[PDB]
Amino acid sequence: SVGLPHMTQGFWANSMLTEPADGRKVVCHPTAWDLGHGDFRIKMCTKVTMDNFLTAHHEMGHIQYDMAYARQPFLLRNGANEGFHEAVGEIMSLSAATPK
Amino acid sequence: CVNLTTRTQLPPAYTNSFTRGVYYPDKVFRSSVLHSTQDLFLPFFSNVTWFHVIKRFDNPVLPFNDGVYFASIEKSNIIRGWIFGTTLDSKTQSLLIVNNATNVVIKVCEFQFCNDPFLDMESEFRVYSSANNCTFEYVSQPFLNFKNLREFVFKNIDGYFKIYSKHTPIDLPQGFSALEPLVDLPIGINITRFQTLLALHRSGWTAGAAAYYVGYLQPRTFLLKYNENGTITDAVDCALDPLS
Amino acid sequence: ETKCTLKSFTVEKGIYQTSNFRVQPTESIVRFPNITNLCPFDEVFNATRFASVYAWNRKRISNCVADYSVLYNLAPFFTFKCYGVSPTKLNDLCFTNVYADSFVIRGDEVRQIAPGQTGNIADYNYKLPDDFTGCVIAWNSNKLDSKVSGNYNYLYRLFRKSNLKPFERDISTEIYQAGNKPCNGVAGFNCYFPLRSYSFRPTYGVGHQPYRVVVLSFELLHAPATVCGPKKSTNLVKNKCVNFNFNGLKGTGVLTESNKKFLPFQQFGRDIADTTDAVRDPQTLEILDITPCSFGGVSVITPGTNTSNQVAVLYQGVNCTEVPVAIHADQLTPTWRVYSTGSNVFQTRAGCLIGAEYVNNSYECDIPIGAGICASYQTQSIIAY
Amino acid sequence: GNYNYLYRLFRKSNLKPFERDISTEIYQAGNKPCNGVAGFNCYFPLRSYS
Ligand SMILES: *[C@@H]1O[C@H](CO)[C@@H](O[C@@H]2O[C@H](CO)[C@@H](O)[C@H](O)[C@H]2NC(C)=O)[C@H](O)[C@H]1NC(C)=O
Ligand SMILES: *[C@@H]1O[C@H](CO)[C@@H](O)[C@H](O)[C@H]1NC(C)=O
Ligand SMILES: *[C@@H]1O[C@H](CO)[C@@H](O)[C@H](O)[C@H]1NC(C)=O
Ligand SMILES: *[C@@H]1O[C@H](CO)[C@@H](O)[C@H](O)[C@H]1NC(C)=O
Ligand SMILES: *[C@@H]1O[C@H](CO)[C@@H](O)[C@H](O)[C@H]1NC(C)=O
Ligand SMILES: *[C@@H]1O[C@H](CO)[C@@H](O)[C@H](O)[C@H]1NC(C)=O
Ligand SMILES: *[C@@H]1O[C@H](CO)[C@@H](O)[C@H](O)[C@H]1NC(C)=O
Ligand SMILES: *[C@@H]1O[C@H](CO)[C@@H](O)[C@H](O)[C@H]1NC(C)=O
Ligand SMILES: *[C@@H]1O[C@H](CO)[C@@H](O)[C@H](O)[C@H]1NC(C)=O
Ligand SMILES: [Zn+2]
Repeated sequence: SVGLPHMTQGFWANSMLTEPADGRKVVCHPTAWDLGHGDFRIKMCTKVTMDNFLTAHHEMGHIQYDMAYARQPFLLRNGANEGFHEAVGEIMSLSAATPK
Repeated sequence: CVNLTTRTQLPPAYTNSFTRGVYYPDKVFRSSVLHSTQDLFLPFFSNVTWFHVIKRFDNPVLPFNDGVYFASIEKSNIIRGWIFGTTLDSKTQSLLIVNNATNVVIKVCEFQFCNDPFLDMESEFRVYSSANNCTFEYVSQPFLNFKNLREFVFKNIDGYFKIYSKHTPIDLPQGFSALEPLVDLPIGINITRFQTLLALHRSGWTAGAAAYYVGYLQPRTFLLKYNENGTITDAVDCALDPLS
Repeated sequence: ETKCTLKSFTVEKGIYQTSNFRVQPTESIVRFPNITNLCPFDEVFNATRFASVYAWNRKRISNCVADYSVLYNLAPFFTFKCYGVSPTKLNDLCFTNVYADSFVIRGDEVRQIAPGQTGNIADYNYKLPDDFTGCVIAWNSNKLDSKVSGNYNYLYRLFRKSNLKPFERDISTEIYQAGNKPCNGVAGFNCYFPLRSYSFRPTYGVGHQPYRVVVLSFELLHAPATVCGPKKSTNLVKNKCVNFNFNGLKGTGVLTESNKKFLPFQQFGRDIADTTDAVRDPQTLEILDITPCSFGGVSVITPGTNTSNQVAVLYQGVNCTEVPVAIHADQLTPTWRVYSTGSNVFQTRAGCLIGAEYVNNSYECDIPIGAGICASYQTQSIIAY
Repeated sequence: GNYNYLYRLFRKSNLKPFERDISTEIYQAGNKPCNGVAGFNCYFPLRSYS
């Protein structure tokens, strides 16, 4: 709704959004993996709480940031400084948390 | 390819074509009418070159012209096919018509023709070493005490190669007969010379008697007669004598 | 009409030739022979093993009938980019031959197959001319040409000394030297192989999924063209004055069963005046006779306009059963249909006479109709005798 | 590149002399209606010189 591209179809297929039932174990840590070759995934357990809502938005900011530099020769696909990565997800979380 | 130096050469003979070589100019039906046409015909009472093979052996590279009338009195099909082209080698593009045991095959390519191409039931051929680059191929039903008279007319105009044909159970006989159209090919190539193809049988070799005749077409005016069933039954050559 | 023909407001006693009569056909027949010469398609499209982009597969297509109407049953592909002609029902052209090239590329290099484009494929693998006529069709093959461990079969060129000429293909495996020292045939420093792999995996995005690309190029040479396209046909109607087209023979008239026995190779037929009067249907091999639709002349029999305004009409050389009946417009007479059933239709060897009563008496001739028949104004009415 | 110039490519019939058509409707290529959205068998009639 702000002017960002829509997510890929495979993003919703390769991403874990709910805790597995049985047979698999997850380290229980929210991560946003950039697998490579245009592959992006979110690994986290999502619960019914605004804490999980804020964490999901924070990881979604990282997801938007990571795909935003997919057009670089594998050496510029980072940030200019180490602070840009965690700054992107903070503003989105703050804006969505406003009472309006 | 193989070379057999056993030829018995004698000069080609000359004989008379009386009224042979009339074909249907087009595909229009006309009934009980007299129609005047101007086209490439073999003039009446003309000189035609005569070759015979029995050991008689001769396969000259005769020159092509506005068109060719080909005749063969034969039995058991010693003569099989033809080659058309300009240089008869791999430098230029040549057309080849072969009469298989069961199908006629037409191919235009850059063949490498030997000095003596011929066939030798026998299923061996000595014509070309390889086909370089082919742009047309066609296959269909075969074209073919002396008993068999085969008459052919070959024309090459506006990129189309036309073959008219007639077969008769029988030098050249008296009478009239019109050659119905047989084949039209959009080859779109240039032809300047041609050379016949015989099939030998090794038993050295023994070959049966056969004769073939070559004549050349020229532009002329004819008056043709169509009977009730659209058949050409008679013709008049307007430039032969005062009476015509 | 008589007044306009005579350029006067008064007419004297007599018979005058005014205009003509026609039939004005309806509907069209477009019969063409059976469409039985299958294009070599379904083998370069529905194939099972394509080739590399640097070794793209080439096929030559000739002496067939193009069938550009089955591609709508193909994948949901969005790439049908056509240059030189428009793809909107414009496949009726005839070409001497068609060259079809096929290869497989990545999802992001589909735009590189176009004239005036630079990149890796366009400069080292596949170069297209500026005057390229034809078009490119690319469809996704994610579910068939991808491997979980990686499809390392397809390859491409990465390093070349110079660009590629249009319609050029090189399969040399020479080592590309970037430095200033001889390679000696070993891959050491400043020397790398020019060929690399794609390693397709199904988990990749749309930009890395394999895409199968086929390029059609049309040639128009001085040799006769033999690749044309589907020739459609209507159904034929007989005993009705219609327009018709038979293998390019155009005309108008009535088609009927014919007793003529054509020779097997003959297509048309002509009469002694050299006009087409018979035809052969290309699909079903029988003979149809052709007859022109009815036509003739019209003469107006009138007494003086000083006497009356009644007239009679003679249709010349016309049987009275083919007299105009009309619906709205099938007759070149300017729609002055005269009553037929109740207006004393009479038949003479000169034609059909309408508007006059035939009597059994005999008088001296007043207005000559012909063949011993005259007309007069007596009693008051117009009579023929 | 100037894209301000457009011209028509797809039309049902040839145009009569001295007629001006400014119809922006999506040309019906396929039998199924385009419903006012371009795509497969649905192309914008006007394209640019560029
Ligand atoms: C053109 O195709 C039609 C297809 O129907 C052919 O018509 C059929 O011909 C067969 C003979 O093989 C008959 O048994 C059928 O009854 C015919 N059906 C119809 C509807 O006509 C027709 O013969 C073909 N023409 C040519 C020249 O091949
Ligand atoms: C054999 O070769 C000679 C010359 O090498 C040539 O004149 C001749 O035509 C060839 N063929 C036969 C059958 O002699
Ligand atoms: C045919 O050729 C012969 C030579 O054998 C010649 O004498 C004659 O004049 C030519 N023409 C005719 C009509 O015989
Ligand atoms: C037709 O020609 C081929 C070679 O082109 C040959 O193998 C085949 O035997 C021939 N057909 C017959 C019936 O002999
Ligand atoms: C094969 O011959 C045709 C006709 O001459 C020609 O157009 C074509 O370019 C030739 N093929 C090659 C590869 O040169
Ligand atoms: C055949 O005719 C064409 C057309 O003029 C010409 O280009 C070609 O050179 C001719 N063939 C030869 C062998 O010269
Ligand atoms: C012509 O056709 C008729 C059939 O009407 C047939 O009787 C006759 O034999 C055919 N040939 C000739 C020469 O009349
Ligand atoms: C490929 O197969 C499909 C299967 O339905 C068919 O519809 C399509 O026409 C085929 N492709 C070609 C080029 O014939
Ligand atoms: C006119 O048509 C009728 C009806 O078929 C027919 O009986 C008659 O012979 C034809 N000719 C004349 C002069 O009446
Ligand atoms: Zn974060």
